[PDB]
Amino acid sequence: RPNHTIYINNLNEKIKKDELKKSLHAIFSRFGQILDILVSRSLKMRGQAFVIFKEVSSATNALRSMQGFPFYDKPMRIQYAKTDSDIIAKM
RNA sequence: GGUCACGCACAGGGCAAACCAUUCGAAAGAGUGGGACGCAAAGCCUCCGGCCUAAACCAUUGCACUCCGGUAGGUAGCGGGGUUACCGAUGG
Ligand SMILES: [Mg+2]
Ligand SMILES: [Mg+2]
Ligand SMILES: [Mg+2]
Repeated sequence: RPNHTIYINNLNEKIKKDELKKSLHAIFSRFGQILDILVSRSLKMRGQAFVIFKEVSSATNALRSMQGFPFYDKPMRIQYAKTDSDIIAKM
């Protein structure tokens, strides 16, 4: 169940990619070092974000701390990622 | 000479990237002036593919790590295709 990556759902789609990453970064750095923040404004990936943490305990901490946090008008819907990939476990 | 091509020239020359100033645009970018990296159509046209933008509207609650909604705008100096044209190697 737990993961290095957290899947943030239900984001304000009107925000630019530039600012969205920057804001999420300013929000989620409180919990540990972030490897990357993936954000895409494609039809399939709109209103979604992946924060990849250095540590899983950091991810668990951020999820449990900021569930339903009012963020650009809307509460974030955080849940662990299904699979991590990137540069986590070999791939 | 005309036509279809061709660019190893000749001659008249033409256009003008980056950058800068300025204007319009939400942006990509375009216009004008300066300026030349290049260009045998770097004249012109978004019909076909690519790539860039995303303010508005419509749709989407979507689990990605190749990249991708509609819509609209841009690139003709990203290809293709359409169309117009100067010179003419005893030129093919
Ligand atoms: Mg960080
Ligand atoms: Mg000029
Ligand atoms: Mg045009």
